[PDB]
Amino acid sequence: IVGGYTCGANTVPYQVSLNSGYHFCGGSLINSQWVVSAAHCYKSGIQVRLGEDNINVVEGNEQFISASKSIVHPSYNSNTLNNDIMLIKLKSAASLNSRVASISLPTSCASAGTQCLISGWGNTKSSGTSYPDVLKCLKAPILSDSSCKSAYPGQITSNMFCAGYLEGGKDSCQGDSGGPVVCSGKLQGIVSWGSGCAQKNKPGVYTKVCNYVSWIKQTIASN
Ligand SMILES: COc1ccc(C(=N)N)cc1
Ligand SMILES: [Ca+2]
Repeated sequence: IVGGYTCGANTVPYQVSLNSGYHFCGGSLINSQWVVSAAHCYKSGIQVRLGEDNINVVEGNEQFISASKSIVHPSYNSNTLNNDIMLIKLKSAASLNSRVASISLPTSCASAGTQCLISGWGNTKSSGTSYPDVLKCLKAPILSDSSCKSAYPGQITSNMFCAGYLEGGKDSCQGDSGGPVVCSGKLQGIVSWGSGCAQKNKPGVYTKVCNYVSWIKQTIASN
């Protein structure tokens, strides 16, 4: 997260860290046994870390639970990042409390102008590299499809939306991948891609979760 703020410990209780020996992606807890992330975060040997603030220090609210199964969206295209969404089933259900809690799936797609909360442990610099140990937050609006398409000609599908600031300075970044965009207490987006980080006229692009709710619900019901 570039140009964000320190969320505060366990203020974003649905945020997960995907760990393969190190943090490599975020995710969202959507019920006690399932995490939603980006398909570009796929790998084998994932440990889901819930209840994190400082990902380098055991602070006492963590749950570390191995993945039993990963399901990449059947139509994920790694070239275009269309359908950049993946489900991860936990080996055992998380213990839900005020600091580890699921986020609701949307019943409706959020409109342009809606203010959302983006969070993650990704890079905090637009030039060079500085990875924070504590969770960062950014409030950002959803941009119009026309501003999103104008920023990324020929690259925005109906399964993507832009959020952030055309002026730059404030964006998600590498390491925020797979993390949540929460609007009005519902998961509306997944950190997917962008051209650099926090660049002028190059907002963040997010998987449009509201297009995937039937796939998510049907998948969870049968797995
Ligand atoms: C490789 O991951 C990302 C994720 C987000 C962004 C961005 N929001 N600019 C860029 C690269
Ligand atoms: Ca920790």
